[PDB]
Amino acid sequence: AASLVGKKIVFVTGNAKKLEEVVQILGDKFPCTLVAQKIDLPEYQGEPDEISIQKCQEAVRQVQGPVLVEDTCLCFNALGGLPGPYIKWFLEKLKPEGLHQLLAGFEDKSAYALCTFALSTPVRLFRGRTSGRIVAPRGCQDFGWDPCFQPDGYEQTYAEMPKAEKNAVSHRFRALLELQEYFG
Amino acid sequence: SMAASLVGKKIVFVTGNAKKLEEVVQILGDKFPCTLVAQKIDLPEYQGEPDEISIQKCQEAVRQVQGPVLVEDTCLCFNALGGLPGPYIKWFLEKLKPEGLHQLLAGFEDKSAYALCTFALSTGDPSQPVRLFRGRTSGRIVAPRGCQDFGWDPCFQPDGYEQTYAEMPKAEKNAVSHRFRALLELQEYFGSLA
Ligand SMILES: O=P(O)(O)OP(=O)(O)OP(=O)(O)OC[C@H]1O[C@@H](n2cnc3c(O)ncnc32)[C@H](O)[C@@H]1O
Ligand SMILES: O=P(O)(O)OP(=O)(O)OP(=O)(O)OC[C@H]1O[C@@H](n2cnc3c(O)ncnc32)[C@H](O)[C@@H]1O
Ligand SMILES: [Mg+2]
Ligand SMILES: [Mg+2]
Repeated sequence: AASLVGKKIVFVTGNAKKLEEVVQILGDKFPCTLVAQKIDLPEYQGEPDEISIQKCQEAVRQVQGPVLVEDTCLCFNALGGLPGPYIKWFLEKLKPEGLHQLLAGFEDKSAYALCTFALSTPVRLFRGRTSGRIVAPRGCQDFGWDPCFQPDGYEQTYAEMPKAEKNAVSHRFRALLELQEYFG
Repeated sequence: SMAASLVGKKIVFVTGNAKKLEEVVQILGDKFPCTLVAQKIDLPEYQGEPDEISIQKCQEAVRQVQGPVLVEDTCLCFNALGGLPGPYIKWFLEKLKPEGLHQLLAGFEDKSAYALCTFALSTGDPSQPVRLFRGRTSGRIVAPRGCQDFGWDPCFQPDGYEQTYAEMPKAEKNAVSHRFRALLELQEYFGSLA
């Protein structure tokens, strides 16, 4: 915790859009300095905690310096929290349009979006979560499942929202707030 | 090649799934030139393609057991969903049950599906390669029929048959299953020899 002050932290992720968000959802005065190195890291099957812990332990082996990773899950309550940690693949095969069709046989259109950051130099996690409902796609297409996730309290999806608004209310925000709050 | 090295020897089928073991032992009769010893370890599986998952699972089994080793992974793949849930079928069965796995295709017209079963065999030496053996049955996902004995069987009706895996007597399932097709490749491999 205190050890990482003013240090360099290699943030490892291939995803340009999430990195771009993570830079923006903080700034001066985040104590450390981040450095993006794109590496396509291989994730395990199971629970987001276990996955994130292991994903981080994998990054440690390859970078060896101080390191940070993250995982995002889109979890449908109708489907016991699935696709959850496998969302990436469902998005690859179905796209947002299809993700809505996936719940066509269920009344419960509700869901939640989970974001789990993992840190190393004993691994520590920082979790953020937003509840909502899965709808027919509305808005821009340039970032994953945003078009079909309508968060609770709002009449527009994450894709429709101006990035500024999303960055204030999102699952990522919730997690990043833990990360920042941990230092000071 | 490794066929020669493993013939007559002990191979450890490392799996946590007993029903799956029960079917392997009833498919391979007294007709197998090697001896199977089940050892229950529940192994972690990577995300990705079926082959690379199988390979890696084996290599993990190799680390924990040290002798010759056999592992396997089963997939249930819906064509409407581009081969999903596929290798992550466990977790969908676990949450949705067969009734739910049907409902999953409710808004999709295409009910066609296939089950893929991959076996992965290693000698024990981690440096030389893992040999793979697939089999795949085709069918469609239907409203659950039969009896909840084994996993997703009630909702899978194979092509050319009018009843589901669960409705079939276990003897008929073992004559036509994805796992039978894969163990055929394993028995093809051995029995190229004498
Ligand atoms: O580079 P890494 O860090 O490994 O990230 P990834 O691309 O593999 O992505 P994940 O493992 O976190 O899986 C989440 C999927 O959901 C998408 N995603 C993640 N966060 C999102 C957000 O806030 N809004 C929309 N889509 C998001 C992203 O495109 C991925 O396909
Ligand atoms: O991998 P191991 O350690 O052997 O045990 P497992 O239960 O994790 O096995 P899988 O990875 O193949 O998971 C596939 C899921 O589908 C089920 N399954 C596997 N073969 C099946 C079959 O032939 N008929 C019905 N269900 C099956 C099984 O119970 C799992 O829930
Ligand atoms: Mg990822
Ligand atoms: Mg398994």
